[PDB]
Amino acid sequence: LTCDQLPKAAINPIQEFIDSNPLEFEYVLTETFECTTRIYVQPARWSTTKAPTALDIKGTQIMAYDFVGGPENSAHLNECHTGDKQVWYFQYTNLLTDNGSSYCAYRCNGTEIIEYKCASNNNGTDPLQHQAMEVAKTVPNGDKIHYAKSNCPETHGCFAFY
Amino acid sequence: LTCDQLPKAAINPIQEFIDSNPLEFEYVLTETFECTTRIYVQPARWSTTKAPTALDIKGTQIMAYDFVGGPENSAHLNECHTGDKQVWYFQYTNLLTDNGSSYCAYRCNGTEIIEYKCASNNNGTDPLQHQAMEVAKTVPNGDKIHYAKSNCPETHGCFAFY
Ligand SMILES: *[C@@H]1O[C@H](CO[C@@H]2O[C@@H](C)[C@@H](O)[C@@H](O)[C@@H]2O)[C@@H](O)[C@H](O)[C@H]1NC(C)=O
Ligand SMILES: *[C@@H]1O[C@H](CO[C@@H]2O[C@@H](C)[C@@H](O)[C@@H](O)[C@@H]2O)[C@@H](O)[C@H](O)[C@H]1NC(C)=O
Ligand SMILES: *[C@@H]1O[C@H](CO)[C@@H](O)[C@H](O)[C@H]1NC(C)=O
Ligand SMILES: *[C@@H]1O[C@H](CO)[C@@H](O)[C@H](O)[C@H]1NC(C)=O
Ligand SMILES: [C-]#N
Ligand SMILES: [C-]#N
Repeated sequence: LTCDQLPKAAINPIQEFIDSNPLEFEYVLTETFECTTRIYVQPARWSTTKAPTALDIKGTQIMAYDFVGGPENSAHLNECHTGDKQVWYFQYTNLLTDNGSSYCAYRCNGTEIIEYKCASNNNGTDPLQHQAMEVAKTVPNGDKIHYAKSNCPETHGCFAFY
Repeated sequence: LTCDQLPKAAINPIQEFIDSNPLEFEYVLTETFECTTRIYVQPARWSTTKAPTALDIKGTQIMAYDFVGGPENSAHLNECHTGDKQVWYFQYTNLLTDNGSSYCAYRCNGTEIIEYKCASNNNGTDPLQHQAMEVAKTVPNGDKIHYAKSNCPETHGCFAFY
């Protein structure tokens, strides 16, 4: 299995992601998205793209990406502080169930997987998430994939922020 | 007029704030909330307070506050990185109109105003907002109140983030 042969699942309507807020990452590839919370935001009333935005929040640091749909269930991200573009797909989504929401998304460079984001609001308890992670580990560079929450700072009275 | 005599308006249901996302600050007191975007978030499925959260985002920095209602239309904030508490009120809200949403909120220390946050998603065009700002300037230390967007960094293809 190479990264380009991973499933490219249908991307749910943006409101379903917004209604899943807040999410935490369960499995990631680089260290970047360890101990990170994800927030989806509707487009600004003044946005001329009318692209919604994904926010990745790690303590007091944040990265934001406006994004639009592309071909074959792709998401095309624009990192808001640099203008750099990324192309993302979903392995699966399972949003707004009785046990909350989960998904796994990935970014490829050809046959190699370069980033991986398994997110949930149910502490990783959707069987689909462990299962999708075991599959993504099998593609080239998927050996980097690991648990995102082994060493997170202690809270000071909030739950998705620190 | 002293800060303690400012109106303490009724706080809209949290979903109305969430449906106003994203907001930008129009007038502020300290420099802290210049060029800042505000995002409201529903409580985490795993939160035991079930407090929603306000996020203030200024470039790649973020401060988060879980908050609950208190007496007399107060909001009681818990800053998520420190645990420090703040008590906030609203001068007015005017959310989810045909011209979008606005509000002005403030924090007092007795008769003195110590922070001020006028927010909107309509570029400050609600007549109530200019009007409320002119009133808050009249309370002690309200002379610090100023336009929040005179010198913000340039965008890189997003609209509420930079
Ligand atoms: C959340 O889950 C933690 C342990 O469950 C882990 O599940 C997978 C993802 C592995 O990374 C492995 O570490 C564990 O089997 C708990 O330690 C933690 O207390 C749980 N939190 C709540 C709120 O239940
Ligand atoms: C947004 O508004 C800007 C100027 O309007 C300002 O209104 C008050 C709040 C004062 O601070 C004063 O600077 C101005 O009267 C415009 O420069 C800007 O282009 C406007 N943006 C859009 C998208 O219309
Ligand atoms: C895939 O490989 C690396 C990723 O940084 C780079 O050399 C190359 O530009 C990428 N491919 C394309 C078509 O951009
Ligand atoms: C109001 O004034 C300052 C704010 O930092 C401080 O000395 C004092 O603790 C504040 N009042 C109360 C009751 O905390
Ligand atoms: C991108 N979801
Ligand atoms: C606090 N709104």
